Amino acid sequence: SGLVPRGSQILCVGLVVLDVISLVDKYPKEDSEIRCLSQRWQRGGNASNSCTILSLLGAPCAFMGSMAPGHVADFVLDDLRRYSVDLRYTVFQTTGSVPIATVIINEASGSRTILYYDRSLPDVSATDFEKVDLTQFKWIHIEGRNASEQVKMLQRIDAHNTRQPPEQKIRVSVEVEKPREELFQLFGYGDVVFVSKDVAKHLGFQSAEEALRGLYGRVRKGAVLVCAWAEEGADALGPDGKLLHSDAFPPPRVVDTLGAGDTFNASVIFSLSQGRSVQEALRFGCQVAGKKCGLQGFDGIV
Amino acid sequence: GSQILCVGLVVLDVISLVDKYPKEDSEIRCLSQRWQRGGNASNSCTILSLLGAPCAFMGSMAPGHVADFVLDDLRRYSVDLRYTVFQTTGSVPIATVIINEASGSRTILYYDRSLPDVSATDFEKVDLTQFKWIHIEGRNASEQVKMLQRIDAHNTRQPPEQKIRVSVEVEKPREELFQLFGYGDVVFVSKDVAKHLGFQSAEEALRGLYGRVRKGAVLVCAWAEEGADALGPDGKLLHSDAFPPPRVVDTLGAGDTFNASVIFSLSQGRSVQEALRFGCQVAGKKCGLQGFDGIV
Amino acid sequence: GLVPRGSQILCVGLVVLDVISLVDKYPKEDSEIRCLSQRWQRGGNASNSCTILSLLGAPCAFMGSMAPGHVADFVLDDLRRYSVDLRYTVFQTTGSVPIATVIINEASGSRTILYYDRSLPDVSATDFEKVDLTQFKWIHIEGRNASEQVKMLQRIDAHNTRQPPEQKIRVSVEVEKPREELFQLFGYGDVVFVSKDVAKHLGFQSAEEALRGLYGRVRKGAVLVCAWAEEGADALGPDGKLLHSDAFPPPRVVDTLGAGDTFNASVIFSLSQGRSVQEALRFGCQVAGKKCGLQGFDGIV
Amino acid sequence: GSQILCVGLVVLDVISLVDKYPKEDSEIRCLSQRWQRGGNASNSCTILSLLGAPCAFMGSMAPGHVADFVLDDLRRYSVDLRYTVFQTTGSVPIATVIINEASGSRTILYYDRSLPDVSATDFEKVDLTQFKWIHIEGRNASEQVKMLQRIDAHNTRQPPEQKIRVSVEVEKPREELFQLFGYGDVVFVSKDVAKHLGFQSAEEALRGLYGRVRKGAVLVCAWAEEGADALGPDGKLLHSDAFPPPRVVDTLGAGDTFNASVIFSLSQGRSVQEALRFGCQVAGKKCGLQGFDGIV
Repeated sequence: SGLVPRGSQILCVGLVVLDVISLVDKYPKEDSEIRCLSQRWQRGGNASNSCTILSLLGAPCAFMGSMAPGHVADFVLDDLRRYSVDLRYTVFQTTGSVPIATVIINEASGSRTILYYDRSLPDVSATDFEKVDLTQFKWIHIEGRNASEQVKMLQRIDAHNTRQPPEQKIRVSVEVEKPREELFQLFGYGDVVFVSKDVAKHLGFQSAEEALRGLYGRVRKGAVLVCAWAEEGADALGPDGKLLHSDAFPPPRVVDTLGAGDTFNASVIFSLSQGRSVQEALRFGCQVAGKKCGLQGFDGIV
Repeated sequence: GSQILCVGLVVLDVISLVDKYPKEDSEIRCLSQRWQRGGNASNSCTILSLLGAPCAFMGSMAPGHVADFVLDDLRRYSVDLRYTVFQTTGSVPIATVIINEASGSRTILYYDRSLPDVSATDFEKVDLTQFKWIHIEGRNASEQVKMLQRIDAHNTRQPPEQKIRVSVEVEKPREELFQLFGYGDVVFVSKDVAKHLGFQSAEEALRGLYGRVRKGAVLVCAWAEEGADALGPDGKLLHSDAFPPPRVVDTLGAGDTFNASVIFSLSQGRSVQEALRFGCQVAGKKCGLQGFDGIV
Repeated sequence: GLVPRGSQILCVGLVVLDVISLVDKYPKEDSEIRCLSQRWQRGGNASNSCTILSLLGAPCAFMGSMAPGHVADFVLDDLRRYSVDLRYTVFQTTGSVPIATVIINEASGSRTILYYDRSLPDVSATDFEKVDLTQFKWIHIEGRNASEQVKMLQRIDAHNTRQPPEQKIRVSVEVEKPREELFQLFGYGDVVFVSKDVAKHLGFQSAEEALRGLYGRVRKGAVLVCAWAEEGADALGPDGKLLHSDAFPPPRVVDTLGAGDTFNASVIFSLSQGRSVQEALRFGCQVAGKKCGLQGFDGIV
Repeated sequence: GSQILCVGLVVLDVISLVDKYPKEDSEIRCLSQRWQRGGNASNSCTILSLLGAPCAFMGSMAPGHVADFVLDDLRRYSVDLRYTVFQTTGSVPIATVIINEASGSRTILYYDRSLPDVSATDFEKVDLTQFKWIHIEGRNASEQVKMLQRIDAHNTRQPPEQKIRVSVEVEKPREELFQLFGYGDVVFVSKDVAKHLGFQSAEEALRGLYGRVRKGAVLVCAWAEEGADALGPDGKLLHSDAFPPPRVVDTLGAGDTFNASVIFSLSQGRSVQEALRFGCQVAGKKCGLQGFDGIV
């Protein structure tokens, strides 16, 4: 079958989530009873979905995430296997369970409304990451969660990199998606930093451009800051000071926006990993994300 | 001859408790999440059981995890499983229930999985001598009319003390159920049905629908914070006020609770007036608690 | 549709996961041998009884403890395949389904069982109290937790005091493992099965001796049955007359796992059909003999 | 260049512990039962990890539940997973192991599930600069010869102090494994292979087979309760007696424990005599313990 060659995979570190998805014909009225058009299970979590898209795009990838044995684990693991995502670095846990997101998708508009049920699964630790043999990966993408622990991980990778020739340097990306103050440290790590519109608004920014000019001072020297802003497309700012923008590329009809953000992030990583410019990565990300929005789930993108 | 039979649906309720109703396109954290056996007739068995009346659930099931959960839960409440009917296609339906803990509202996204209904032919095999009361949740009305006629015919051969009392619930607003009004000693009509039919109060609905019941029958309409009313053959409109709890936290199955409490009270020989008061009392208590257990 | 009254045979007892290794020769201690094959098969005396009953065409139900999980999904899936009624499964919040590691020697068809208990709570008398008896014409109880099973047997007897003859429930008990608490069960049921292993453990050299020596312990009117593998089986009832059937050996004996369950279930079937004790004995030997020439159970029919 | 790589099999050991060895056709109750990650190279990493030596497992796995257990366990011992090779056909082999707690004996019913082996093409991708020692469990000899030739060629460009040390285990009496004797710094031959070659002691086996090893190589043969012997280039036969525990409860993986401990000792720069003694000491200790953890 083949040993995985050095420096050949993209690693994504973060959460797996079970999405239990109900499609409805209009957004439910409070205290009413509505009939589901359909209902399905779908693997989710930001880093988990990134691997789906990377895979679909034809990038070898690996997922590192906590896991608990069980029926839900069986489903998300089996799904991860379907997309040939390398799972050697799954971290099994003896307490807690995989979280469940109950997702209401309104077919009127493609909107998605998420009721998140946390089930106490322990996060991947810095001492878990210490065990990872870095020779396997050309790019490591980290979904911000437990900051002080992830900082140690990012520090580990930077230290590896001080010992590597240019062909063997590991590119790093970070996602700051949840509006929690402890994630603010993460801006100062990584070659590419993704900040969400949600965090941007919570941090007092009115636009993507304002967010990027406002937060660029927090990134490490040389970093590219990326902020996606839904129907207003996506922007980026790198060390040259030039604000880059892509318009959104909506499909003719929006039916399912769940994981559109992850589709953007993964598409930007793919494009950059393939040696495209940041400008090109931005447009590709918005194009792939918009195509996804016209489809149920992820498969029809390729 | 001492059991109460409840014929209807069983539903898996997958319940999420939230601090406010979710805005569309937002992500909110659940305070908690639980599985709960539901369905109208199924919930009625739960309350009867808690009140101390031996009961049996008659309804369709399918093999698998969901049915195993609901069967186990039925067992925990000592609900007699003799008349469960295992179907070879379809699956137990699943209600995703959002309970807003700000108000106790329950919003239900219902996912049907094509489970066949129990038929008149299934009902023909039921041993009617086991039951003092049979309650039918309106579902497949042409078949259920045949069940009701079976009970009626049975009752023509019984002395007074051996007569099986019958209640019917019309709880979904589907016209095919109108037929069912014409059977039973007690007929329950839901506020939701009443409102869909154009009615704006319990008394308005009772006066608007009493034409449809058979001679001697009592029509009953519960109206949430407005208590419950009843109208019987003497023409006297009866009412109980509600019994709201200190805070309403969970109104899922409150109407089932009311119906079961009324059946319990009536099956025990109480007046329709006392039956309304007790249904209002128990259902109001239920609304102040998660699930059903704390009612007793 | 709805199961008619008095129509099913209920079997109360254990479900077990059998993990079966087929080997060309019985392994020598401290050696390493290659498995010819390896399979998962649902087992447990009461569980296996239902398989045979379903195969013979008798509507049946299984009541035993179950713990959610993978092993449960395997045995539950397999129970459903034979259309066994599962409404009286007693799911438990502790413990797991036991695993029996079984070595089958292809040279002889012997079965050696390494049994691993996984602390699953047993079906209790309170559990049994909830069973609506109107569904069943025959109840078979695999002896396990005897003081609780005696209450179940007492409940069935009381039920029967209120039934016309068409509605009387017939009862069998199995004493298969040589454990002291079980021997109390000899005194209940219309039909009492005692294994060759138990007989030998109590110091009896033959099916005849075991039946003479144990008959004083059964209740008035009962039939005591003791199968003796390749020597056939015996039965003894109130008339003091020992009945026998010789074994019906297969061309080659390839798998004897569940032969005893096959026997028991086929006797129950034949009796439940109104056959004589002599005929049920014969038929039990006939079906268990056939099973011994086949891997698993499906080939009996 | 500080890790030890162990190339060979992982096997799932499904272990039943009993108080007596089973009589054929009987039924016996297990004292206990457990899964243990096994296989010669896999066990080697467990021991190296416990002794304090950073190591890596190279070997085939198939995605699925069993691999998840194996990877988790490897994770727990901090064994580097980089050179695990995922196969798209076959599955991890399963060894059903009966351990008689009265003697500590282990009887193995092996179920092979057709897992493709690690190839020399896989080995070509290994970063040799990561490792100071490489241990190869003899299996697919023509492929492993190519691996050993690759290591030899790498060593021709290293100075004395950056040379990769190499061990080979010949554990099966298969004629194809004999060519592996000519490779490596340390060659392990089991008591079983030795007896099959007609040797009646470790001393006879060493004398009889030393001619098959390359110039300067050390040949080692463990003889269980009789200890272990070695022979190197000076021609001096070395021996250590066994170190039996108070009682022998579990001898599964005792050969792997010996080999790994010898490798460890030698990797730390100890004499061959000291390494023999240490391997006997650790292996002896293991045999008095269920599994591996209690050795340190």
